[PDB]
Amino acid sequence: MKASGTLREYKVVGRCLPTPKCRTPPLYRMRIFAPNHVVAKSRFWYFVSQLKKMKKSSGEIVYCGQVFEKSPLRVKNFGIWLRYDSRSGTHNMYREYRDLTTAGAVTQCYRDMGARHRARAHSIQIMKVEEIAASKCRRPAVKQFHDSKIKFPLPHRVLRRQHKPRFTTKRPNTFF
Amino acid sequence: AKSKNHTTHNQSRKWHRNGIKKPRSQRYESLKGVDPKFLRNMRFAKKHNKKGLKKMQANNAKAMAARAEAIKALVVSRKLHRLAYIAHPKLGRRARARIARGLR
Amino acid sequence: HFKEANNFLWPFKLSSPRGGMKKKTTHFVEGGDAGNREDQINRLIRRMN
Amino acid sequence: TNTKGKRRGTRYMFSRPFRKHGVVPLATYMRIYKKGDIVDIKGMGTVQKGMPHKCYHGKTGRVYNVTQHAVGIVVNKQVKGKILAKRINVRIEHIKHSKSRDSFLKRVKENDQKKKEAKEKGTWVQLKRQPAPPREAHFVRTNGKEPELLEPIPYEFMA
Amino acid sequence: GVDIRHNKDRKVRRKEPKSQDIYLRLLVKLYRFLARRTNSTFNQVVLKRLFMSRTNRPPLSLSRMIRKMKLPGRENKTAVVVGTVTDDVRVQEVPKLKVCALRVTSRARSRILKAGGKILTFDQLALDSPKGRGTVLLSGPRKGREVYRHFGKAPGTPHSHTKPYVRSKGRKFERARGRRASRGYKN
RNA sequence: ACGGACCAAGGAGUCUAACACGUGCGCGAGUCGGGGGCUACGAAAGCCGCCGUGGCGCAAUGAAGGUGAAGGCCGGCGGCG
RNA sequence: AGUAGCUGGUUCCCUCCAAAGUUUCCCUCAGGAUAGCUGGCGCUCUCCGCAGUUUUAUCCGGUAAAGCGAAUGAUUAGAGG
RNA sequence: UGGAAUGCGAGUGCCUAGUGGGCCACUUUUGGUAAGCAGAACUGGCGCUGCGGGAUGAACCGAACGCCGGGUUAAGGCGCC
RNA sequence: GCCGUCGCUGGCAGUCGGCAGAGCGAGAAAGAGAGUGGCGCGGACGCUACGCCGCGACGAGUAGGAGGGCCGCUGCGGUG
RNA sequence: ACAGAAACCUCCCGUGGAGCAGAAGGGCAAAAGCUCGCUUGAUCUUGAUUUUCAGUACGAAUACAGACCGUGAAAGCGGG
RNA sequence: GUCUACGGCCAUACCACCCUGAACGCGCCCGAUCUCGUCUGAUCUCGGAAGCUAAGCAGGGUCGGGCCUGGUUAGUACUUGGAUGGGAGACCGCCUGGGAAUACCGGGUGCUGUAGGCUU
Ligand SMILES: [Mg+2]
Ligand SMILES: [Mg+2]
Ligand SMILES: [Mg+2]
Ligand SMILES: [Mg+2]
Ligand SMILES: [Mg+2]
Ligand SMILES: [Mg+2]
Ligand SMILES: [Mg+2]
Ligand SMILES: [Mg+2]
Ligand SMILES: [Mg+2]
Ligand SMILES: [Mg+2]
Ligand SMILES: [Mg+2]
Ligand SMILES: [Mg+2]
Ligand SMILES: [Mg+2]
Ligand SMILES: [Mg+2]
Ligand SMILES: [Mg+2]
Ligand SMILES: [Mg+2]
Ligand SMILES: [Mg+2]
Ligand SMILES: [Mg+2]
Ligand SMILES: [Mg+2]
Ligand SMILES: [Mg+2]
Ligand SMILES: [Mg+2]
Ligand SMILES: [Mg+2]
Ligand SMILES: [Mg+2]
Ligand SMILES: [Mg+2]
Ligand SMILES: [Mg+2]
Ligand SMILES: [Mg+2]
Ligand SMILES: [Mg+2]
Ligand SMILES: [Mg+2]
Ligand SMILES: [Mg+2]
Ligand SMILES: [Mg+2]
Ligand SMILES: [Mg+2]
Repeated sequence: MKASGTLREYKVVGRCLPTPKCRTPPLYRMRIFAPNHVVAKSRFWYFVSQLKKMKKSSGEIVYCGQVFEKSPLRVKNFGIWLRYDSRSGTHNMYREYRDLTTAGAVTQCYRDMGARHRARAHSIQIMKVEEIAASKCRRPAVKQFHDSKIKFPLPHRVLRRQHKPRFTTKRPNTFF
Repeated sequence: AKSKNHTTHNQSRKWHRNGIKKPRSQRYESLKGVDPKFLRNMRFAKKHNKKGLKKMQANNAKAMAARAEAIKALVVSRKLHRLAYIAHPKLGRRARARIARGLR
Repeated sequence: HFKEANNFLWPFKLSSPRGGMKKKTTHFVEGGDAGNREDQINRLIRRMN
Repeated sequence: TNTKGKRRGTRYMFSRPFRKHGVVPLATYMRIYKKGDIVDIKGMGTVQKGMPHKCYHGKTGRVYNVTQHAVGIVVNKQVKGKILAKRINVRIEHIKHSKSRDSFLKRVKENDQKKKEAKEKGTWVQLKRQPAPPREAHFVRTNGKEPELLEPIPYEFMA
Repeated sequence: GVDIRHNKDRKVRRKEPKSQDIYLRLLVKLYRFLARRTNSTFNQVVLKRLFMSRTNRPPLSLSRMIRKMKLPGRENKTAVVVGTVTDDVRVQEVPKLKVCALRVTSRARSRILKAGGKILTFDQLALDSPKGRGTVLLSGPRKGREVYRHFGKAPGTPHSHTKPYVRSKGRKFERARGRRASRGYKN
């Protein structure tokens, strides 16, 4: 899987193909984060196969649909439990993020895992994603934004319109 | 000096240029190699086949008469279906005339 | 008579995809182009037809 | 290089299966082989007479001659870019009736029966086989049970 | 690029006679028209055999024409050969025949005519049988040539009855080793 | 890696014989006069026919002596039964 | 004009198809014959057959893996008799 | 009811040149400390082949080539060259 | 768009004219059939059939093969 | 009993852990081994086939067919 | 329920030990004149019919060994095809498909053909 663009959260439900032994095999559900639904079903079959004696040939997808963020206008803290392969082992991490959507938080995890650990998306398994209250967060990067009277300036604002104009008479001012 | 020893590299590429053809099949396969004692009798069987020629004629004619005797004693949408009928060059030949007569 | 009507049609000569590809050398589920992309073929057909 | 020995490389091919040595069951000799029969060749190391050559082990051919003990088999053999129809004389210990056609002969009679029956009922019944089609639409009942949520398990060094 | 082979694109077949004969080419002009403008497959077959080479147009003997024109249901049919009708001295009686040929040998002409038969040319066949109706198209033996005795499995292989190429025939000419078990081997 | 400073002219699959197959022409169970003879180009061409000797083909096979290329039915008799 | 399985050279254009360095035999290893791979000539049909593919049945196999409180072979430690 | 899918016109015969030093890569693999080393299997290449990309390069990646116009792409790229 | 190759073994002899009558490309076999009873004098080009015309696909090439040259050189029979 | 690690006799267990000329692999238990009895299929003969393979030769081998035989009560088996 | 003769598949049938076997069978068994063979009538062969299920044999049993068959092992190990994936390598992950074997746990313990008996 390529963690392309902003991921979506998919609810994938699958089961073993019914057989005379078991005419109604049990139903399984997973939370999948993927770029599109085609990738979402593919990853499902990759995960259930690791937990059950099942695979695409001997099973079917019963429901694939996007789970929509339920409070897209409310800031939340997300705890993420993931495992990943490094160059020389596997590890379990717990990570935290602040975001408005749970799929946005998961995307941050992939970019972050790529930035800080050079971990490609194909080597990352998001085990669990929870919304966490400010009092249960652990990472100081997230906790410093739990301040009702938070304030801070924007020092040294760099000129981003550096080629409009490309040549000017006045030098830029970085203080605002 | 020393040289290469053996390879079949490039060989299946050559074999398939004119296809790996299966052996030709004819409905009559030669009796070469069959048991000599069995073949000796099969030739004697073929040699005297003409002895029973008259009996076969009698039986064949008798069977034909019986075979003939028994035989002689024995013997999408309504709109789209209507339209497909009219558009038929033969069947709709008169239906088309009715529309032409009606139109004038 | 899908077999007859479909053999009747000459293979469609489609143009290069306008707007590019992702990676023709890998599967669609890898962020590439090969394989089964399901209904997503229609987006590809729009850009090549 | 290798030797051109007749039985080179048949250490396992011609040996007898595990705990299946000894006497040859006599139903091996009671099978009836006629001209035109399809038979699978499988050399048996217990009998060293009428042994098929290793290249014919695992091939299937047609019987063209029957003697007191052996049969003549027309079996195809690929040699480089050509396939030759080879005639081998094999003792009947090293062959067995092929089932490859029995599924076909079963279908013919079923086909011939159905074709005849449907005709006198003035109906059309499928006779040709078909590849397995895509599965058709159906409902899956939850029975008021939420599907069990599955999650990947944490890594554990079970070394 | 298209994945295709080109070795078989060009078909090896005659579209015309290699012969520069102007009378043969006038008959090809005739049967090119008849084959094109009539639905008669007989015209197409004759047009094709006018292009054919000398060895693909074997001569038809008189005895063999009589045999094939004597099978039941072939009375009053014109025998047609795109080739030469040769005389056969082994025949005693010639029936009344109607034949069309490219050439009929001098002695075959006297015998056919003397029996009350008619000898046509292919320009006369067209006027009499434009579509080839009521005809019996006949061919000479194509493998009736000395070369075909030399073709097949090489003479020095098992069950090969091919004829070898020997400058002379006799006891001293390719009969010792490989042809009798007493000298090395036979196969 | 070897030949090549430059220009011109010359410069290398031929002819005879034998064979095989393909093609074209003539005649055709035949065919061929090539050797010989007759009657400026012309040493050509024309002709021979009781000049076809002769070659090849039309018969194979065997070391050879040699042999050398469809049958059936009807009626009658003799023998066996 | 000695022979050379060896070095050097081998002369106009366009168009179409398009290789092999492999098999067997050779006083064979810088070479040949041989099969394969190529080209050309066609011809016999056509407008059923075939296939460097899958499918469905049905056989074949002893590698990967595994096993050694299963045979053969190798091998460590204690324990109870 | 020409009895699975899909695709495709097939069969057949003569004559035949060059070749018979190869080499490289994924995977498998023998010897060797290893080698741009020697030796095999499979497929694909280079050899015989240009073209876009890898600055440069037989084999890598993309893609194979009549002479052109317009459009769009692949692999690769977009500070300046 | 143009060139060539291959395929359709495609089409054209119907230029059938005042002794006239112009068509046979169209989804779906076979006749623009034949009969017997109930004023003007007119109408382009074509067809070296080895010619001319249409439609579709295709085009790398050493060694090597084959075709076509209204490519080129010298001489001989004819012809200009 | 002499007799012992090992002589010969007896009972019991024994799937081959022996033997089958030889290298190894396969095969084999009222046998393919061991011991006896009788014998010369290790004989005469034409083709087909397999292996190496070019689908050539040789060598070796496989099914038969025709004679003569051996053996066995016989079915059969045997032309090394 | 079951046996005898001849079998097919050839342990679900084997091996060890224990219990029970009605009738008919099969046996053990009793002899050596004859046929036949032995150092030995033990075996083999032959003639029998006093005794006995003791044994063979049949059925059953054993938290039995084996064998047969499932589960777990395990969607693991391995593997077809893919990438200008990772990593200095060794190797590993992912994509597309196929997919094992121990230990460990459960269940089972001959079926059957022809002919001929016994078993109210
Ligand atoms: Mg070499
Ligand atoms: Mg654009
Ligand atoms: Mg690639
Ligand atoms: Mg092209
Ligand atoms: Mg080409
Ligand atoms: Mg040099
Ligand atoms: Mg120099
Ligand atoms: Mg000739
Ligand atoms: Mg002169
Ligand atoms: Mg000299
Ligand atoms: Mg040399
Ligand atoms: Mg070609
Ligand atoms: Mg020598
Ligand atoms: Mg050299
Ligand atoms: Mg092996
Ligand atoms: Mg292993
Ligand atoms: Mg190498
Ligand atoms: Mg070269
Ligand atoms: Mg090439
Ligand atoms: Mg290239
Ligand atoms: Mg570089
Ligand atoms: Mg362009
Ligand atoms: Mg650049
Ligand atoms: Mg070209
Ligand atoms: Mg014995
Ligand atoms: Mg015999
Ligand atoms: Mg009792
Ligand atoms: Mg006694
Ligand atoms: Mg008891
Ligand atoms: Mg047990
Ligand atoms: Mg029982």
